[PDB]
Amino acid sequence: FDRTAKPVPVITSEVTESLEDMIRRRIQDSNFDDLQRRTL
Amino acid sequence: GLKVPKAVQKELPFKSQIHQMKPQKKKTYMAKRAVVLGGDEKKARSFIQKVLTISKAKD
Amino acid sequence: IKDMFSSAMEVARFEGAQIKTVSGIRGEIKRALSKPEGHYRAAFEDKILMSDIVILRSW
Amino acid sequence: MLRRQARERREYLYRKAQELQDSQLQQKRQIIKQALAQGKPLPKELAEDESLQKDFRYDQSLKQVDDEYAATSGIMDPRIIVTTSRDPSTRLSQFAKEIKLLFPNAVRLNRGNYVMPNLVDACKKSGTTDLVVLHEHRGVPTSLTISHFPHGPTAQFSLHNVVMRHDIINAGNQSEVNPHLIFDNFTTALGKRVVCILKHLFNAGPKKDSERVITFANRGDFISVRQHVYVRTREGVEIAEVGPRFEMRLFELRLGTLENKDADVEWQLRRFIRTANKKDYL
Amino acid sequence: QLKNLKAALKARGNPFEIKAARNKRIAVGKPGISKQIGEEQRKRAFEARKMMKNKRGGVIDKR
Amino acid sequence: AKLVHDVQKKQHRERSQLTSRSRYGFLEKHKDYVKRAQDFHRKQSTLKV
Amino acid sequence: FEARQRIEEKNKESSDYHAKMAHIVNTINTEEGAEKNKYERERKLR
RNA sequence: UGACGGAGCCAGCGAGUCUAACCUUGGCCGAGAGGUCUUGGUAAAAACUCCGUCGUAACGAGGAAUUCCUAGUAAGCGCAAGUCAUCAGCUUGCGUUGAUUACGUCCCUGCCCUUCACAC
Ligand SMILES: [Mg+2]
Ligand SMILES: [Mg+2]
Ligand SMILES: [Mg+2]
Repeated sequence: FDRTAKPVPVITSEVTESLEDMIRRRIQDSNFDDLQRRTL
Repeated sequence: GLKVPKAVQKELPFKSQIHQMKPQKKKTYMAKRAVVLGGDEKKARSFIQKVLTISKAKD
Repeated sequence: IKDMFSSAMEVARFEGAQIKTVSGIRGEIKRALSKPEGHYRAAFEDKILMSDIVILRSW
Repeated sequence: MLRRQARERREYLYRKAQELQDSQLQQKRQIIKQALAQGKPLPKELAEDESLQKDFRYDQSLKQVDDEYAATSGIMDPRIIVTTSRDPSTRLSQFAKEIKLLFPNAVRLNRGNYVMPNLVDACKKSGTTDLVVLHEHRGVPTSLTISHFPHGPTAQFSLHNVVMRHDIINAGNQSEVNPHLIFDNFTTALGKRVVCILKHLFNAGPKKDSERVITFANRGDFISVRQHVYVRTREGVEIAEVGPRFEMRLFELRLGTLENKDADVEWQLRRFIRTANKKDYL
Repeated sequence: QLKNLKAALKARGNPFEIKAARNKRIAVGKPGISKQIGEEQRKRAFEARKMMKNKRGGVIDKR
Repeated sequence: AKLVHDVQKKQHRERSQLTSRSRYGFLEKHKDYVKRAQDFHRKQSTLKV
Repeated sequence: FEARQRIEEKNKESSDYHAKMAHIVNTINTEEGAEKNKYERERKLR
C-alpha cells in the first residue's frame, strides 16, 4: 500500500557521527553563522 | 445562512452592523385590527400569487 | 473509522497508510484506538460526513 | 499604544503591497542602468516611456536580514519569555527550564490561567521581543511555537525524539556564555526565513573564544538541534554533548502574533497533496 | 561539564547515548547502539526479500 | 471527435449508498463534496472579514 | 522501515522516468527539427 | 474538613443541510433486492451557601534520594473544542475559588565580567 509521508528519522549511531563530524569541522575552520553587532 | 457570533456582532462599526429582526410575540393592536377581505377576494389574491410564481420561474 | 480492521495489530501494520473517501477527500491512518479493537484515528484534508465510505487501495 | 500598533501595522501592510507593485519598476530601472553602462539599445517599452526616463534622473542615486528584525538586528539584544500550556506536567516544566537555559536572555514564566490575548499584551508592554510556548503529551514535549513581537511572525514546530538533560546522571551545570551558532544546509528562501527567526533569538557578537556552540542542522526538513562544549587541542578539536537533543520540523508560519488566529499564513505544511513526500521545502 | 572535560584532557594528554535510571535502593541501555542493530537487521532482511521476489530457481547445496 | 470509437465514449454509470448504511443518507460524490467546501469557505471568508 | 524504502524507490523511479521522457522528446525535436527546417529551406529555394 | 437527600445560586470559550452505537427473538409484505414493525441483552457547570439524618490476598496518604515553584503564582473545580504537524490510553483552550513563604545576600555552590567638567 502507499504511504502519505516519510516516517520521522531515527537517530542511529551513524547519524550522530555524521552530525558530530560536521560540528567538528566547522569549529576547526572557526566558521560559524552567528549574529554580528552592527557598527555605530 | 451564516450566523455571526454575538461577540463579533456586538463590536462592529456603525456602518457595518447587521440588521437582525426579532419576532413579535405580544399581539399588536394593529394586527388585531386590520380587516382581511375573504371569499371572492381570496380567490383573487391567490391567483396573482400563482401568476407571479410562474413568471419568475420562467424568467 | 470502524470495520476496516479487526484488531489493533492489523492497524499497526497500516499506520500512515493513505486512504480516501468516496467523496475524494484524501486522508491518513494516524493511530490505532485501544478500545474497541480494530478502530483507529484518521485525519482528512477536510471534514468528512457519516454517509461517506473510506477506502484503502491495496494490491 | 494600541492605536499606534494598529496604525503601524496598517502602514507596513500598505508598504509591502506597494513594494510588490514597485518591483516591476525596479527591474525597469536596472535595464536602463545596464544599457547606459554597456551601450546596448533599450527595449521598446522602456524606449517609449518618457515618464520613466525623466524619473530615472532622480532615481539614479539609489542603492539581507528580514524586515521585522532589521530595525533591531544586532543593536538591541533579544528579550525572551519561555512559557507552557495550562496545568503543565512536571516533565514539561523541566523541559521549559532547559529551553530557558539554551537562550541566554530567556525568562521562565508560569502559565496558570493566563489568557492568551492577555499574555501577548503583557509581554508587548514589557518590551519582550520573542515568546516561546511549549506543549506536551504524557510528559513528552511535542510542539514548540516561537512568536516575534510586536507583529510576528509566529513559527510553530513539532519536536521528535526529545532527550532532556534531566535524563542524564551527574550531568552537571551548563555554561551560559553567548554561544556560537551553526546553521547548516538551509538553502531555500523558506530556509533563510527560518534561520533568521532562530538566529535573532541569541545575543549578538559572541566572544571568539566562547566554548559553547549551538548547531541547527537541517536533514530532510527535520532540523536537528544539538548543544556542545568544545576544547581546541594541539591536533584537532574535541566536543561533548550538553543537550538536549530534539528534532524540530516546521509546520506553520504566520504573519502575526500567535494570539491572532486570523493572521495571514506565510507558509503551511500540506500533507495530503499528491506530491507531498517528493520534495523537501527547507 | 566543560571544566570536567578540560580536566580529563589535560590528564590524558557524550552522556546522551546512554539511558540511565536512578537507583531506588545506573546505566540501563544503549539506544543508539541498539537501534542501529535493530534497524540494520531488518535492512538486510529487506534486501533479501527484494532479491527473492522474482526468482524461481536458487542454489540447492546438499553438502 | 477524431479517431475515437463510440464504445470509448460510453457512460460509466454511478453507484449508490449501501443498504446497510441506508439510514445515514445519500452517499456523497465529488460534485456533492465541492458544493459543501465552497459553501463553508464562502461563509468563513465573510466571517473573517 | 518499509515505508522509508518504498517512498525512496518511488521518488527515484519517478525522477528517472521524467529524465527519460525529457531526453527522447528533446532529441527528436533537435535532430528531426533540423531535417525539417533544412527541407523547408530547399523548398523555399525551389 | 465525612456519606445520603432536598433547596438556593453564579461563568466563559464553541454554530459546515453538520453530531454520531452493537448483537438478538419473531410477525407481515415483497419474484428478488429489500421495506416495515416486534422483541431481550450489552455499551454509553462544578465548587460554594442553607436545611435535615447517621456518625467518626491488598491497603489506611506513601521511606532514602531527587525535581520544580514567587501573584491572580501554587493548589482545588468543572465546561467546551479536537483546527493539514502532535493528540483521544489524550491534547489544547475557557471560566470559577485562590493562599503561605521570600522579593535580601553574594556566606556556600555554579556561571560571567574587569584589572569632556566637579569630586574620587
Ligand atoms: Mg496548576
Ligand atoms: Mg484539570
Ligand atoms: Mg496538559
